[PDB]
Parts: sequence; C-alpha cells; structure tokens
Amino acid sequence: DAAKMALVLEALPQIAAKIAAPLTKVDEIVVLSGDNSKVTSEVNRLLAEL
Amino acid sequence: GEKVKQVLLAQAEAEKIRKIGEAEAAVIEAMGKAEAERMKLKAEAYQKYGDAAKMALVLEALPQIAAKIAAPLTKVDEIVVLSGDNSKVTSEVNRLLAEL
Amino acid sequence: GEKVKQVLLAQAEAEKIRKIGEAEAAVIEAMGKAEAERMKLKAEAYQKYG
Amino acid sequence: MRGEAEAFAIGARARAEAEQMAKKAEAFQLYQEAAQLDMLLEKLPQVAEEISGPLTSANKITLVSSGSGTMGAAKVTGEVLDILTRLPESVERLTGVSISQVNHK
Amino acid sequence: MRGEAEAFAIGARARAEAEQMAKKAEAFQLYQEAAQLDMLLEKLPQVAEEISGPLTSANKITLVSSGSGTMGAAKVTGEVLDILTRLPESVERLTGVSISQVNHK
Repeated sequence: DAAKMALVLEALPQIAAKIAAPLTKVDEIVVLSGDNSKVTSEVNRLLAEL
Repeated sequence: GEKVKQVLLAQAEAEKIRKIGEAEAAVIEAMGKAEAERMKLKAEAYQKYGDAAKMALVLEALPQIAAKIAAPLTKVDEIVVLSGDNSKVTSEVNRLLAEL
Repeated sequence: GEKVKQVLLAQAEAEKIRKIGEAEAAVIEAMGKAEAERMKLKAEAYQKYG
Repeated sequence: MRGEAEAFAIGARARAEAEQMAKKAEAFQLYQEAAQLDMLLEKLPQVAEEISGPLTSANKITLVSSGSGTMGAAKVTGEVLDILTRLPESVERLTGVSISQVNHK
Repeated sequence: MRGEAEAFAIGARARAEAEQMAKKAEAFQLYQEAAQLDMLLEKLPQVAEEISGPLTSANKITLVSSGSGTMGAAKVTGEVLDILTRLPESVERLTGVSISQVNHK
C-alpha cells in the first residue's frame, strides 16, 4: 500500500498541472462579499469639480 | 564496393547500439540498488519518529504549502471594505460657496 | 590513440565523482552528529522551563 | 541488423528496470505511517505549485466587502487549497487507493 | 564507468543521511511541551510571512465605516491571521497529526 500510494502521489502533480493550465488566461477577478446588494457608499465632497 | 561498404558500416551501427545498451543496463541496475538502500535506510529511521518529530515534519511543510497558496494575492489591486451598516450611506457635509 | 585517451579520462571523471562522494558523506555524517547534540541539549534545557 | 540489435538493448534495459522495481517494491513494505507521512508532505506543495502557478497569470484581482462579510483574500486563497483538496477525493472515484494517511480507512 | 561510480556516491550519501535521521529521531523523543512550543512559535511568523507577503502587493485599499460597524483594519488584518489559522486545521483533514500543542488532543 505504501508503494501504491507512491504511484498515485507521483500522478497527482501531473494530473494537477494539466487541469490548472487554462487559468494562465485569467485576466480580471472580482470578489464581492458580505451582503447580497449593490452597495455603493462613497464619502467626500467636490468643493471645486465641474 | 557499395554493398560490402554499406554492410560493414551497418554492423558498426549495430555494434554501437548493443555496446551502449549493455553499458546502460549495468548503470540502471547499479543505480536501482543504491536508490533502494536510500529507501530502506530512510524507512528504518522514519519508523522510529515520535510525535514531536512528526510535528516537526508538518511544521516544515506548512510554510511551503502556505507560500504556494498565497502567491495569487500578488495580483490584487483594489480592496474596498465597507462596514457597519447594510446601506448606500453617502453623507458628506461642506458648502460650495464659489463652485460652478 | 582516441580509445586509450577517452578511457583514461573517463576513469578520471569516475575517480573524481567517487572521491567527492566519499568526502561529502563524511561531512554529512559529522554535521548530523553535531546537529543532534544541539537538539538534545536544547531539549534537556527547555524541559526545565517554568 | 539494426532491428535485431535494438531488440537486445530493449531486453537488456528491461531486465535492469525490472530489478529496480523488485527492490523498490521490497523497500515499500517498510513504510510505516511515520514514513508515509513524508510522501504526502513532499507532494502537497508540488500539487499546490501546478494549481497556483497558472492562476498567478491573472492580470488584476479586485476584492469588495460589505456589511457582514469577510474581506475576500480568504475566498481567493481558499479556492487554491480547495482545488488541491478536491483532486485526491476525485481520483479515488476511478481507483479505490487512498491519499489520506488512515484517519478514515 | 560514470554510472557505476555515481551509484556509489548515492549509496555513500544515503548511509550518511540515514544516520542523521536516526540520531534526529532519538533527539525528538526528548521534546516535551516546553520544547515543542518553540517549534510552533518559530514557524507561526514564517507562515504569516508567506501569506501576508503576496497580499502586500495590493496597490490600494479603502475602508468605509457606517452606523454600528467597526472601522475596518480589524477585518483586513483578521483575514491574514484567519488564513494562517485555517491552514493547520486544513492539513489535519488529509493526515491526522496535530499542530495544536495538546489543549484538545
């Protein structure tokens, strides 16, 4: 069983690398969280902008 | 002249492949016996590890596993943490005595 | 002239690998014994901490 | 001539590879849990490397939190460890060998 | 010649590495809790370094508070410590060894 486990442990990195390859094409990732709403609170006046 | 020449040189190519094949087999065999001694000795030593030693192996693996997990955070740009209430609360105070 | 030369120099390469291998094994062994003394002494002192 | 000679090279190499596995198979019988543990500890960061590596190619990531939630890095880092943890439980479906040092079976 | 000679270097090196682990294994039997504690204390900031380090690459962070809530730095700093704390409890799932000095088991 320790030898059978070694064969699998050697195959995992191989199988993992081929599965994860498409992630190289990821560009943007946006993680919203905490509430299920469109919450745009932003504070600070425009004392001079047109 | 073409036939005897081609035959003599084809035998040389075959002699090379056979000699190299035999030398390689002797190396692969010897290397296997040396590697098996590592596996045996490593096993006979590891079999005696106490819980403080087993904890040391894991504690040494955590930083390794952690570094590879956290690597993608290097690409983080913006992070905005709203808090305290679940609403769009834009209160801003101060007059525009002169802005158009 | 090509054969005797290649054979003599291949033996030199093998002699170098063997000599370096033996010297290295002696260092690894000695270093292990010194490091084990640290672990032992550190343990025998830490075991007395209040 | 070349074909007959190559068959001998394959056969000579075959016999040497077979004795390697024979002695490696005998050595594996000595791998108690204290030794098996190291096999997992060595290949856990390697599986994380081939999963995280291609993900690091990402050009930009943005995290937004609100009200009750966490910040976000926990979600991002979590997915890498999740894909790594999902894999061994995934191969087990097409071959009953275990990649979990006892604990369950 | 080079192959036969290299096998001896592997074997010589193997015997030395094995005696290192043998004497290191005997030394670990003396590690009572007062000594084990230091193993955690040394590697806790190291795990925090490899988790926080890549997160410091962030270009900008903005924190907004309202009504009842906290300011926000507590959430941000909290996530680093959370990912660090989540990890040991995560590896325990694929190997039953403990990374918590007794207290529970």
